[PDB]
Amino acid sequence: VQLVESGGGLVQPGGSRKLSCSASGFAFSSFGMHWVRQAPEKGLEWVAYISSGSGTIYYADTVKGRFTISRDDPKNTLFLQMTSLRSEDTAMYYCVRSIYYYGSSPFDFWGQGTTLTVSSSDIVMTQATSSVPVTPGESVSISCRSSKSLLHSNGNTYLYWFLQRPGQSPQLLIYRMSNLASGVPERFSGSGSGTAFTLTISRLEAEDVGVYYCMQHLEYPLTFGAGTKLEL
Amino acid sequence: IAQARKLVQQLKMEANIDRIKVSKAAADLMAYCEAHAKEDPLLTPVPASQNPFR
Amino acid sequence: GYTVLRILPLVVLGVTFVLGVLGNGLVIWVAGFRMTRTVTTICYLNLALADFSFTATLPFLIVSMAMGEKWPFGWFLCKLIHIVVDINLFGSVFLIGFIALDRCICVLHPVWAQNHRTVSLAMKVIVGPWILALVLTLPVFLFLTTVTIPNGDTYCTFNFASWGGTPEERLKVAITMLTARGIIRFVIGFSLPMSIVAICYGLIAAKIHKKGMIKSSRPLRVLTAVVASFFICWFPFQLVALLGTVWLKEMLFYGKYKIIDILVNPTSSLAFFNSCLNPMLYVFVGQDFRERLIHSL
Amino acid sequence: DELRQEAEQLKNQIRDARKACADATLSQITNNIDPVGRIQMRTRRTLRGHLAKIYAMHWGTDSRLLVSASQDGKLIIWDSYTTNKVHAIPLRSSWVMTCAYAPSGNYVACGGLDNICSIYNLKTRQGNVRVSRELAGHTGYLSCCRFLDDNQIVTSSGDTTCALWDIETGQQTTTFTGHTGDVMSLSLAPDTRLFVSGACDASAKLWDVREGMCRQTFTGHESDINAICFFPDGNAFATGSDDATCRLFDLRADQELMTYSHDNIICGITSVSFSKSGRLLLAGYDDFNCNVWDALKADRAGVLAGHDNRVSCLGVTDDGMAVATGSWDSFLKIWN
Amino acid sequence: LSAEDKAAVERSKMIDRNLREDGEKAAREVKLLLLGAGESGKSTIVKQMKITGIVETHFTFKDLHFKMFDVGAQRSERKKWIHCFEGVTAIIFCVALSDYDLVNRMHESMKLFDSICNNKWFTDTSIILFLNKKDLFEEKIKKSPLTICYPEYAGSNTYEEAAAYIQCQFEDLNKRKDTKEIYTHFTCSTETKNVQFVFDAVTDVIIKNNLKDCGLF
Amino acid sequence: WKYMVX
Ligand SMILES: CC(C)CCC[C@@H](C)[C@H]1CC[C@H]2[C@@H]3CC=C4C[C@@H](O)CC[C@]4(C)[C@H]3CC[C@]12C
Ligand SMILES: CC(C)CCC[C@@H](C)[C@H]1CC[C@H]2[C@@H]3CC=C4C[C@@H](O)CC[C@]4(C)[C@H]3CC[C@]12C
Ligand SMILES: CC(C)CCC[C@@H](C)[C@H]1CC[C@H]2[C@@H]3CC=C4C[C@@H](O)CC[C@]4(C)[C@H]3CC[C@]12C
Ligand SMILES: CC(C)CCC[C@@H](C)[C@H]1CC[C@H]2[C@@H]3CC=C4C[C@@H](O)CC[C@]4(C)[C@H]3CC[C@]12C
Ligand SMILES: CC(C)CCC[C@@H](C)[C@H]1CC[C@H]2[C@@H]3CC=C4C[C@@H](O)CC[C@]4(C)[C@H]3CC[C@]12C
Ligand SMILES: CCCCCCCCCCCCCCCC(=O)O
Ligand SMILES: CCCCCCCCCCCCCCCC(=O)O
Ligand SMILES: CCCCCCCCCCCCCCCC(=O)O
Repeated sequence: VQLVESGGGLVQPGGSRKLSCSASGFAFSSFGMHWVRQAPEKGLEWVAYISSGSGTIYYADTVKGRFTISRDDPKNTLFLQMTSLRSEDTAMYYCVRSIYYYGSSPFDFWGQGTTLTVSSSDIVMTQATSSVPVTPGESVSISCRSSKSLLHSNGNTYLYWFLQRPGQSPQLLIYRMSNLASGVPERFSGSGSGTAFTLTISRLEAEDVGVYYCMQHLEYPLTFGAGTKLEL
Repeated sequence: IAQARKLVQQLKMEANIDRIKVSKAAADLMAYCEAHAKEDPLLTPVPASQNPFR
Repeated sequence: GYTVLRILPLVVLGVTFVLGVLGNGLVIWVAGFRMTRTVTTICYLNLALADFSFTATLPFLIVSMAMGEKWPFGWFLCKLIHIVVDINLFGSVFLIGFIALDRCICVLHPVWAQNHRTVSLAMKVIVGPWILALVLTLPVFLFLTTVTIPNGDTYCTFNFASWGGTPEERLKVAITMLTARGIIRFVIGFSLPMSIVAICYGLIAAKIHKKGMIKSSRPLRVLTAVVASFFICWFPFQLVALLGTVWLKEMLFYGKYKIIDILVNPTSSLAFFNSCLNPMLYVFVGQDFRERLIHSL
Repeated sequence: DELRQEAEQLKNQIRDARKACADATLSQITNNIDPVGRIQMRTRRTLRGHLAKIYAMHWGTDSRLLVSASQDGKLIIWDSYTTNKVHAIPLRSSWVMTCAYAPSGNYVACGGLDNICSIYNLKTRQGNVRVSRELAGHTGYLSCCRFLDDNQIVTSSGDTTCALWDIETGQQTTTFTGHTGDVMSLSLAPDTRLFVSGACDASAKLWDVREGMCRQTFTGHESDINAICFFPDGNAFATGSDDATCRLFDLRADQELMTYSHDNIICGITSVSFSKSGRLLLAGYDDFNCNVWDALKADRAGVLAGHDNRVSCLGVTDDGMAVATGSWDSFLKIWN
Repeated sequence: LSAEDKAAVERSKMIDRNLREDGEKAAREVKLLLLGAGESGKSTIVKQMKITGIVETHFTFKDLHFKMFDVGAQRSERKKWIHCFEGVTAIIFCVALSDYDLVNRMHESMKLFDSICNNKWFTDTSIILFLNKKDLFEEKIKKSPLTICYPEYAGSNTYEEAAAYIQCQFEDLNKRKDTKEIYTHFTCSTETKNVQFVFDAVTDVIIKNNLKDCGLF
Repeated sequence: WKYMVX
């Protein structure tokens, strides 16, 4: 699977810019698509979404109107048209793949991202921990405070743990706090009750060093955590 | 004529099997039936709070 | 003589209502929810939707006819009942034409009627007769207004005083609009669909005679009965309506031709009697719908 | 001459042994127990996604996702609770007789008149469900295939033989050649050590998976068998034939225990399943409806008539909540 | 209330629209079961079609897409798989006319034909019937008398009377003559006449099915 | 004159 972004660089404030997310190596028309920004030395933040088959579009409440997202199914490319760009939009933009059915693992594969520098009521996910230096070979616990009870009536509590490595794209670590993603080692336990959520790492490795993002998927807009960095 | 020899071999293999009493085996059958009678949502109608079908 | 002629529309239109509710509800339940949505049954379902809301809006009309062209119900309800009955009658006749043209395509050129004739195309095209019935409900929506009589009577036919002001100026647009109502009544409501039903069922009867598939009398009997139910009902009404359209000036100015005014109620109830007989004649002749009805109830 | 007479003598020997061990029928035993058979189960979900007759369905171990295969070339995997079609696998050959759902939930199987067991990997990194493996070793149509594991699968085809396959290898490891007629159905014991197969010789043969030899043979029916299903203990199985009679067979006793037959029905059994405890036996008939027999007393207790055509398959969930019946009216209704 | 399974329901309606499109596409193309007692007679006509289990043969003639389903290569009990083909349009029953010489095969073809005609699944299915190997049948009439396979028949050894007698004996076998009509055709060397007869027969069965749905028949 | 439905 491959997601390649294109269209970044230095953009004048107020100008328009189209981003092209070239998808390769999967059934593109059956995947909902996200954009997730990341400001320099700041947490992740959702931008926009298209449901599978271009049915149900969504945007973040703070960037509504300026961003126009569209999908090209024969060419397998996600377009993000941008107008009236402000100084807040200078960020790395990740093109995220997701799929929604029972037992599906959305937010599984993340694009490499594109750097775009601009010259010049929501469910708050309180990530109270900033950074804890842990010696490798030790069990690590990352807490996650949520403002709203994410336990839905049907049973599955919607919260996704991500790991972002330094110089790498973030990846799905755990989806719905009881289910490991395809390709993650069997060391990441999730335990969540109501609004309290806990990530447990049994054995810390050098690959596990990174920033952990706690993201709720109960209501739109999707809100990320501030992040919990590890330092070896 | 090999099919008849295979049928005779199958009947000779099926002959020396332990025949248990039908009363004892049916008693074990109804014992397994009554032992799990509480954990059967088709016998006793499950209430809608505990039922995922509503 | 005259009194039984006045009371006969009420007599046959009451049994039109009673049989229409039962037939339309049964053909909108058994061919609406029980059967799978093919093209023939969606055309039957949409003629059931044209005919059931017609039979539902019928007690108001029989109360109006029975009283003596006195409308007890409200100002907005008169306009609503008349636009509903006009949408339903234009829809019913246009769906009779569409059923006949559908069967014509099915029998004459069945290659196209297997390839391109699908249920999605039925969904797309079947709104067409209803949009055309909405556009044909144009004279009724804005012109028809309940008239207050100082004697105490409540006639709800037409009003031009708001549109044209002075009576002498608006008399010209009244005699223009009513004859345009007559022409666009006939030319598209009976001249087109009766000709379509006639030539389409003639072509499919010629086709099944040339193939020699008629080994029993049943297709010829049902094919004859559809045209001898759509022509014996609407043509006595449409001939009276069109003689009234042409002799409108003699009725409005001279006021001589009073035969057309008294004769419109039996012919109108006879035209509604086709709607009474449409579910049986179209759907209940099929043995599959009969088996589905016996299986349901 | 001599060998056929020896076969007749051995058959008379085993028949006399299984008649001599039979001293008290189960109907004599079951008169003391409380009859709690009489139940009523309303349909909770009607799965409307198929445009052709549904030949088979199977339930996942999680008992939410159930595979359903029909003649429109579609193997739709449904979500039972939320009525959502999770997957809709297109089929190379639309003529199917069967389908299976792996215990892990990773794979489904499929087969039919193309005499090829196609296995579809669901949980893949791409979006679409791809053909994982294509097993082509049978001459006759497949009738019932069941996943032992993710790596092993049994099948029962119309070439008189059953077959244990290794899926990653792609070739049949064990071939079961005991039947004389076409083998219509399989059912596995809950330990997945041995299975039974019902064929058109009115004989249900119990095979073991590891050895590959016929252990037991049950010949009690007059007409051809269409459905087989193990008891939740694993020491018994019910058998539905076209003789209007579905009868339970005991493995340790090694003959019939009892027959579930009503007088007015001359119709044939197409699908047999048991509830979680095994007190009531589900039985799909081609009288356009399904019955629920009290499996200890042989009294037709429940009548499930929501289907406009004959029910091909029915399955009881692993946790025992609901029973889903898929008919030829293209509807799979989830009774509960 | 639905949190993110609103997208799962959007997925279900999306793939359901794809199911509706695939179902309309598969109902577009006409299906034809292709039966027979001998493999060579069916191979002769299926090699004349326009360019292991069942053999699907998808072709097109006059903008009508046919799917032949040859099953006779598969050898199993016919009653258990025959009910798959309940909603088929037509059964092309091929039978070679020279089969009566070898061994008895004509009576086997009669038994198979009577079984498929008096089958409870094909009460509505109007069948096509091909009489293959016409030149070989002329040579068998020239060499051998036809009275061997028909003890009751007495007549001259000519093609015109004997072929019409075989056609009448095949057409006489169906009990129900009201619903289904056994179209019959003699196989020629030219493929145009055979494909044209299949098109005409299937067109008549389509028109009969459409008038059965409308309710005239 | 009398109103005519149509
Ligand atoms: C099931 C079928 C028979 C129902 C038919 C309904 C008939 C019988 C009912 C419905 C409307 C009724 C009419 C209502 C008004 C009048 C005007 C009155 O001055 C004479 C009687 C008369 C004419 C009634 C006669 C009976 C009547 C025509
Ligand atoms: C059976 C279906 C059609 C309903 C029939 C309702 C009929 C029987 C009822 C309802 C309204 C009634 C009318 C109400 C008002 C009047 C005005 C009065 O000066 C004469 C009787 C007359 C005309 C009534 C006749 C009978 C009537 C028309
Ligand atoms: C007028 C409203 C109801 C829409 C109806 C459209 C119908 C009348 C039109 C649109 C498409 C047309 C078809 C287009 C193509 C062909 C193929 C030709 O070889 C025979 C005529 C035939 C089959 C036409 C018949 C008339 C037709 C079916
Ligand atoms: C102007 C014309 C086309 C309007 C339609 C006229 C209809 C009613 C006429 C025209 C063609 C006629 C058909 C012509 C031939 C036959 C064959 C005869 O053995 C039975 C009557 C039958 C089947 C006729 C029935 C009536 C018929 C269908
Ligand atoms: C068989 C054909 C004629 C049937 C035609 C039905 C309609 C169109 C016919 C029926 C009665 C006919 C009318 C009879 C009387 C008149 C009055 C005359 O001063 C002008 C012609 C005119 C207005 C005729 C025009 C056409 C007409 C309205
Ligand atoms: C005054 C009304 C005139 C209407 C004239 C056209 C009516 C519809 C004709 C139906 C033709 C259906 C397709 C026939 C194709 C063919 O000729 O093979
Ligand atoms: C033109 C004068 C009037 C002619 C009236 C014809 C009425 C035809 C009715 C056909 C009824 C068909 C009954 C089918 C019975 C069955 O299929 O069992
Ligand atoms: C004057 C024309 C009348 C035409 C009437 C056509 C509508 C027929 C309605 C269905 C009749 C079914 C008769 C079934 C008889 C039976 O079951 O014995």
